[PDB]
Amino acid sequence: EVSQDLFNQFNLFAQYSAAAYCGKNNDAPAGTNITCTGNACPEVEKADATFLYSFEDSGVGDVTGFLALDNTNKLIVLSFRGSRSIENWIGNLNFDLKEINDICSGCRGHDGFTSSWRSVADTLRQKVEDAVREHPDYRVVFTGHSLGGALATVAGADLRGNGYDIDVFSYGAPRVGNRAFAEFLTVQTGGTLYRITHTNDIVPRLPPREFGYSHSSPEYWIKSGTLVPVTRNDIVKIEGIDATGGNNQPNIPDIPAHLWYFGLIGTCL
Repeated sequence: EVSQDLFNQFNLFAQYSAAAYCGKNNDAPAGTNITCTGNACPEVEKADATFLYSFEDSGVGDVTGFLALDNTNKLIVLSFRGSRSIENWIGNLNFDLKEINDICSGCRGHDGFTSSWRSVADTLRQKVEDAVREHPDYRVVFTGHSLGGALATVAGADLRGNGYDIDVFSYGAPRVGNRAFAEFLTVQTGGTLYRITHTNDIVPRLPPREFGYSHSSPEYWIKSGTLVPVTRNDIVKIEGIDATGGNNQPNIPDIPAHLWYFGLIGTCL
């Protein structure tokens, strides 16, 4: 119930996200070819994708990932890694709803993710912006899996409106704030958020609704299973803030489900 091109972007940004976990990708010098062990990102490799800036342990609660240049596809890709360190895992646990009026009046977000981002904003924005300047025809995309998708979503909400569009693609990403931010995230202009979920994966269900959190709309729910290659028919676009017809359901949740977004993700060494 999605087109072939959309599907193909979903898989491309999923492989970009997967590539934020391979250790070598977080301390590579600028200009080098992004590569991944275990066939974690063939399209990424296929595109001739170089690093603009590779980073490890940035700001607060460990910001890890990279900023890449993709000439084949005309992209300036900023990718955040999900949870891997003690700090990362612990940053998840700072779940109080902080006010973030600077992004949107009345909206509130996870204290640890609102924080990490804030910790690295200025530098990463700078760098996003010098590439933007140098290649004005390239499409800016922010992405990430798990915590890395929450980093992506917040940074997108923050940096839009600075003169170029920012698309965001998050995979199995946690809820990031309250109903007012979820609302902001659904209608914001200057980029589209594509929030992809996998079957009953547990992570997009946390923190729970009992905690005051909500999800932006819409949701791209992949329904095929763990280790089963996905197809364009496998994805259904579920409409509505806090819909219950996708991953936000009252059933038993699943962990492995998180590691399979079109291919293995979160497993790169």
